[PDB]
Amino acid sequence: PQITLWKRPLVTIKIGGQLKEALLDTGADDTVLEEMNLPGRWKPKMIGGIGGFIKVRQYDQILIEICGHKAIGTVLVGPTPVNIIGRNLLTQIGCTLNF
Amino acid sequence: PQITLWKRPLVTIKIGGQLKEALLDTGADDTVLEEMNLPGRWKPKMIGGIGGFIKVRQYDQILIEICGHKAIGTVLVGPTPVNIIGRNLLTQIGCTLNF
Ligand SMILES: CCOP(=O)(COc1ccc(C[C@H](NC(=O)O[C@H]2CO[C@H]3OCC[C@H]32)[C@H](O)CN(C[C@@H](C)CC)S(=O)(=O)c2ccc(CO)cc2)cc1)OCC
Repeated sequence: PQITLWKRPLVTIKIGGQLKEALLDTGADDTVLEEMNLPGRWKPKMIGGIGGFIKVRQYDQILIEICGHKAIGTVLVGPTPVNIIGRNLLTQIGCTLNF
Repeated sequence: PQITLWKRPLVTIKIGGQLKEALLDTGADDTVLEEMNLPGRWKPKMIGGIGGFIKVRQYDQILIEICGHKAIGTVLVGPTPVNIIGRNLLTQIGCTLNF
């Protein structure tokens, strides 16, 4: 598909058996999801953006389905205001910017 | 062009007659550039990100050239960690997401 940018590029994702709405974000290196208690090991991390840093839990090799396209990678979980799909997963679904 | 996301989508921009590097950021509503001197009126504004809010200077109807494509729109200037081109200007240059 093609997604115009008049509105936020929000799409449905499937993760850890749950459906959620997330932002396709070319400005995020990594994927940051709202608080959810996913099973398995995790490592503490701090990620910074506008306004400073927040503490997140880094889970590795997490599967996520993004509009029917599967991707497997690192997911950071924490008090993010929005579910953010970053480049680590956008690359796997073949997403590009075009103008 | 078509820009893949294996690397950060950084491009050269031209603003106020100066060249800079900026990130094409589909997760940003607005365009926020690091501290710099622009001519003309500006108004104080606040914008929020992953880590909280920052104070910026809002410059309206600013000419900016992004990877060779012209835009005239709002530019916020302030303590952003990196220059980000948001949707307000990405739409003007005809940028879309595709997978
Ligand atoms: C708390 C109240 O904030 P809030 O609810 C908004 O919440 C939001 C918070 C974040 C975003 C996404 C970010 N966009 C953003 O900063 O945009 C600003 C300017 O345009 C406005 O539009 C939306 C916000 C304003 C950006 O795409 C991605 N970032 C990196 C860039 C900064 C490059 C360093 S990152 O997320 O920091 C980040 C860092 C590290 C990792 C791990 O690799 C992953 C993600 C969108 C909405 O309301 C406020 C309007």
